[PDB]
Amino acid sequence: GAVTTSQIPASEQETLVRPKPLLLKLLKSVGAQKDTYTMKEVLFYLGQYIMTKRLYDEKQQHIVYCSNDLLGDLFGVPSFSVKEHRKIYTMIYRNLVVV
Ligand SMILES: CC(C)(C)S(=O)(=O)C[C@H](C1CC1)N1C(=O)[C@](C)(Cc2ccc(C(=O)O)cn2)O[C@H](c2cccc(Cl)c2)[C@H]1c1ccc(Cl)cc1
Repeated sequence: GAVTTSQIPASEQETLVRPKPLLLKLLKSVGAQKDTYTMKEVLFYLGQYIMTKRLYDEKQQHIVYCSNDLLGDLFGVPSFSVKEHRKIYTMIYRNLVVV
């Protein structure tokens, strides 16, 4: 129910957040059953989502294409690198309240 990364301080990935309605629906579409999460939890579910709807079928280039997927609207970008973790958190932050 969680994924952490070496690029973000360990404590930041425990930050408690309430996803805004769109982020929440994405989380809930892949099993999430609550409204309040830690950032590492959100990242886990977003990761699941990204892979259920095949937004990242090509693993060897580390790009998630999402221009015409909900994730694209959530992030407001057509695509992004899965290696650029700070940016991902940045984009996620916009779509939630920090408890
Ligand atoms: C199945 C896995 C391997 C458990 S996963 O982590 O859920 C897979 C997804 C994949 C859809 C893009 N994903 C990743 O593959 C990679 C890049 C795999 C990875 C994890 C850790 C480290 C490290 O600590 O150095 C390096 N690489 O991680 C993406 C990730 C994970 C946690 C936070 C962020 Cl911001 C990104 C992470 C990811 C990227 C984007 C989002 Cl929105 C969510 C998760």
